Amino acid sequence: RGFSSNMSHSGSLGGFGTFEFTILMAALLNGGGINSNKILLHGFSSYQLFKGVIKYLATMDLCHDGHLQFHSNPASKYIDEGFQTPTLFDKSTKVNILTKMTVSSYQILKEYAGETLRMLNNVVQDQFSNIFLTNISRFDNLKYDLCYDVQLPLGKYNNLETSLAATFGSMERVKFITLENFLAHKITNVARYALGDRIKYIQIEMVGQKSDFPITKRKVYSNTGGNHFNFDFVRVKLIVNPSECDKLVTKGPAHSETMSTEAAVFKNFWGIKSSLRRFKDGSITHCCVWSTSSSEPIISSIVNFALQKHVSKKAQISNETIKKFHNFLPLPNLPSSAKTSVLNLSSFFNLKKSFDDLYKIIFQMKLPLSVKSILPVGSAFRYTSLCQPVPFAYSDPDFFQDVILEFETSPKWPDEITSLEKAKTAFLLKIQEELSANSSTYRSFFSRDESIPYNLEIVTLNILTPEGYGFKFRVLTERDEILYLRAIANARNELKPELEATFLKFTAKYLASVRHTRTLENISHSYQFYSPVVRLFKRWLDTHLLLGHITDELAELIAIKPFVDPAPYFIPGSLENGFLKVLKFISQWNWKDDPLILDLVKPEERLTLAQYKGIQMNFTNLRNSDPNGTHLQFFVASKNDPSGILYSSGIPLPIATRLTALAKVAVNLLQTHGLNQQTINLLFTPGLKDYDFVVDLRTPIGLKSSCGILSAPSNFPENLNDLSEKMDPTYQLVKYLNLKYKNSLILSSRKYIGVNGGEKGDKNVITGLIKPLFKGAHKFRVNLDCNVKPVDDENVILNKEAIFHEIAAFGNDMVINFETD
Amino acid sequence: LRVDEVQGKNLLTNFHGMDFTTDKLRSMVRKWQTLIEANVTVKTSDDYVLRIFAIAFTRKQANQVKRHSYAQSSHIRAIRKVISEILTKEVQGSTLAQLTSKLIPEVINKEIENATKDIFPLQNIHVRKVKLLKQPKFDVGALMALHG
Amino acid sequence: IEDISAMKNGFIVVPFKLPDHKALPASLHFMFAKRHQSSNSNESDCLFLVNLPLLSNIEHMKKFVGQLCGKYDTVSHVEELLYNDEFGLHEVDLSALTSPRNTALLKFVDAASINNCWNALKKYSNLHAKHPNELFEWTYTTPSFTTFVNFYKPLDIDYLKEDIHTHMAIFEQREAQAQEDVQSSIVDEDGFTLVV
Repeated sequence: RGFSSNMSHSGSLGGFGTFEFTILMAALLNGGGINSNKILLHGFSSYQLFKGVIKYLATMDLCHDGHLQFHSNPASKYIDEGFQTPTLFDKSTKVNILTKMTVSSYQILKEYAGETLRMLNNVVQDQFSNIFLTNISRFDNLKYDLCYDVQLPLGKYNNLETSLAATFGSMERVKFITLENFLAHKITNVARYALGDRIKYIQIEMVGQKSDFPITKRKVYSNTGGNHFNFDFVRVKLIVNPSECDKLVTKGPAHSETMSTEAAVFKNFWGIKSSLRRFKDGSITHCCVWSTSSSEPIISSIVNFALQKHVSKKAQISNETIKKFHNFLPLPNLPSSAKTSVLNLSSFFNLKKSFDDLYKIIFQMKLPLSVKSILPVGSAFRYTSLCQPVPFAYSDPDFFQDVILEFETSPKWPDEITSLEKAKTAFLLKIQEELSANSSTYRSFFSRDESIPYNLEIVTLNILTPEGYGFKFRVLTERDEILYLRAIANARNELKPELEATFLKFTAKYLASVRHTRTLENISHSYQFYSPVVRLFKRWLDTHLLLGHITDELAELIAIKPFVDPAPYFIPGSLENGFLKVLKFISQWNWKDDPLILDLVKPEERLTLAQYKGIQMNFTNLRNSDPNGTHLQFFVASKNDPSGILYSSGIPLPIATRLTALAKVAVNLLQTHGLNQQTINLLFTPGLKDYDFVVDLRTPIGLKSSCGILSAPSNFPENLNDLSEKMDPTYQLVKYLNLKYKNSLILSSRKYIGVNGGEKGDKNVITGLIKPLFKGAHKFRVNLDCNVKPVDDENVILNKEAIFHEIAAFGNDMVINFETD
Repeated sequence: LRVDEVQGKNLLTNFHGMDFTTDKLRSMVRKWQTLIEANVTVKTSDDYVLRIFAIAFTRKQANQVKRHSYAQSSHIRAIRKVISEILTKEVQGSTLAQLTSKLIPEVINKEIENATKDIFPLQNIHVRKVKLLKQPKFDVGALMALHG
Repeated sequence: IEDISAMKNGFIVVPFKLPDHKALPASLHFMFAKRHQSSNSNESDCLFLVNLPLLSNIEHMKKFVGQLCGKYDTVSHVEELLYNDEFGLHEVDLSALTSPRNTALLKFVDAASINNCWNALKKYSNLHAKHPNELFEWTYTTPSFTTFVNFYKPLDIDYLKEDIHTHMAIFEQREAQAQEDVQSSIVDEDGFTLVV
């Protein structure tokens, strides 16, 4: 955890190391309780003693509300009085042991002590690798949420009265011995009163300081950082509170007749940002009114103003990396889109009120059956749509939201799938009759759904709203599962896994979507940063042409691991932290030998030992028949999906190894080259390499603004046949390209054209890999499924050129440039 | 209803219970028929523990001759059991507002109706009560998701 | 390479010149043929065709066989294109369950068309060796912007209602005159597979 007995008052993370551990545990062997009783016995094992120390520092405070008494020359005695410092007090030597600790060092020690107490109290999952075998202190970008790079050219000693806004005089040299002590203390106090409860923890790291110096010198000498003291510059590390960071009001003292102390300190601290405001409950309060940004949070502005007021005018605070992370978020085509906070979901609420206005009209309609349930399972209902829901921006493929329609338990459902789905469609015709009869502001048409293969009659009901949203209705009955299982029982041995695939996509479509939307939208108020994480991660899949093959909900469940499994880190409190946790984990998880088992609950219903071991034995039974992961690569299983194959099947292997490979490229990139603008530009840079062919596409009409992405949508057209005029044809292009060349090719494309298709949102690229099965000559078969050419009268090899003419003529006007290997 | 939050000539409330008037059920209870009840303790998705009741009454069919049309004292076991397994299915899903959105048009009663009709047909069946005792926590986060 | 006229199992090698394109800097697509052998009534005088071109419709097949009749001066008329499941959509039959890939069967009008056109494919199979520029060029129909956005176009509602009423109005009456006891017979035949 990067902790040691080094002086943490010199701007470092330490003060508590091996020596204070030995003094503390040797003290706990001689008491430690409130009534001086024994916490740890000499006859305990090392796990029981270690659990006693971590349990003690997790439970018992020793900085503000307590301190510990002990005797070196009789038992240890906890006292419930703290002296606003980490205090470990001896009686025989009268030594405050934790003098080298700061207050935030002990609060961080108590938080990691509680995290490690929860890791030891975890009775299901492994935490040994978390506690003892994972260096969390390698990257401050992963160990902390917000690091601010602070430059302070203080100069020499005589320049300090012109470079320090505070006084470094007599009493400062008495108490705070060196300049890094009083400097780190000053930035800690001004930053703590500046942010306060917007964050969780905070450290001040003096970068580049030294304690080793040659024997020819009296002290440590330096000239770096525009000054001649022992550091280079000041970094501000931050662990952020998700609920209180991006608030528009920094509340101060209340307003009464006579000014108190804290109000004079409040206007003395903020000044022009200190003002009075009437709040909604009738109170009058000094506060600070701020503005959110779509490119940054408020915290950069608060630490910016506070360091540029109460430390030095010469301060240079920069964090442009997190500004680039907010600038790669899709900018919605909305009024006041620039001042929109990172944690605001108001367009989702507009789709929610639109859906409620739909539901109160349709749910009280009179039909031949009373309505059982109407279930929203769209992605926007679980806050996972890559573009935010923009009114009338139907060019984005996240526009139509999937809604299940379930009617009441009735024997009106035939025992054949065509008459069943056509009966559903005729019910949607009667609902369309009532809807067009009396809901003339709503619009509606019908569409096909071939995403369930061979079920050629699923017709979705498409309703366009005056709130600018579009939905689709699809009917689920009780007669479905019996008929599909009957088709499972009916098939011969040759046709079984394809009906496992149609049935598996059926369960992924109608069935698990309800509890999926329930669970994700239910716990969505527990991890508020998760939605820009999954939307940015889907954009990372879209830039590297990986969003098409790997499904969205699988990226949701892969992406949900840093929040539901916080160990050994904390809860991610920034897009940068959790996003590089997802990429970091995909870089260091091996899907062949390691399973991914999730726990989809709220923070402190969970799995027991028997269900967890049931999942792991399903992993063993998986890897018995699939040892190298040829058929099945990703295993993501939990309570709602114990199979692990429901949202992770049908995947070619170079897609998975290309995902893990580009993950290792990203993580090793941030290991080697550090973090700046250019490496983040490389993270969304499509390499377009190691392919058999690359096709360059451009539709002749740009569609970025029609996707609701600011670089405006107005209404739906009169003839809805014109909706196809603004709908992506390249998805049907690459769609049937995947459909014809399933056995012979692996094809990847950018599914979202308005996001990554250039400045106009009109560019695309098809990257194509030939499988290693079809690289050489093979015996000619009547069931070969490959475009070939004869090398003799019996063998054939793949003719690439004829496929190339078929792709170019299949993309007659949009294939502009064709590149090969 | 039950108060949770207050903001300055506004305060927000939450669903605590649902009850029938005394005039409504005492309208129903006629002579020469059988009164069938059921109770179930069942948890929601978010851990609201709530115990609902149930009321069930026997009707006469068309072209009955006899004046009572009672049950068999084993069909009542066959009636209480079908209601008991149905009520545990519909609870623990999509927190109580959608369950409140099912209680208002009483969709629950048709599900009771169709399944248990194969045993013995029925009449008026309603829900008659729901009350809660195990609210987990304060939890402002999910509260403001219903607001406009 | 050029001197190949037929495979081991008798498939006539049929070459195809491929047209040029903007993004491309003369290639030959290869479709193979055989006389189909089945006593089926709808499969008589058909050609078992392996590795067909992209978007193979009855129009461009009548175009190709029309070029065959124009070249060798014979008479051969094409009736119907059979089993052309290019994307795998009509592979798995599910409706009989719930109650040869990249091949086709080219149906002609009679036996003289498959005989004389079979001999015309016998002579056309040697033009890979003899005259490579005198081969028949295959011209693909090209799906435009409008053709790919046909898949997003709205369904025609009234013909759907016609297909509902005319679909149920025949099959529910055949079912209605083959009613209840036969239904018990078949479902409890899934009975004798349900115990045994």
